[PDB]
Amino acid sequence: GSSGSSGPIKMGWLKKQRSIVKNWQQRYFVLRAQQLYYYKDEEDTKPQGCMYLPGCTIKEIATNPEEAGKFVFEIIPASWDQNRMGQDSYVLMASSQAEMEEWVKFLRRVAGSGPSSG
Repeated sequence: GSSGSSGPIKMGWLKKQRSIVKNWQQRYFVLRAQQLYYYKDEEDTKPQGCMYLPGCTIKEIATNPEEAGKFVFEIIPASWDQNRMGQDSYVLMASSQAEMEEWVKFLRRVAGSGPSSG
């Protein structure tokens, strides 16, 4: 359809895993059109990271093996094999499930829509 102006679809503070650290960074994630963005705060007007929904892979990651009931999921961008430099998925984690379910839902949803007439 058409998507000129209106705003995002889903927004919330999500925890994104650092680059090469076992820490989580609580940032403000926003879902606008067919692209996932995330800002440090809800003040700035410039998106940090941008992930193409229409070409990503939402994989539900599980914490410990023993532990049960975890809402963790990482987003894998398109083209990832011949990159022996720097290209790690987007390890995102939500506080509550209902939250992770929605995010993923939307994320996966939009991601669903792609170049395929069937």
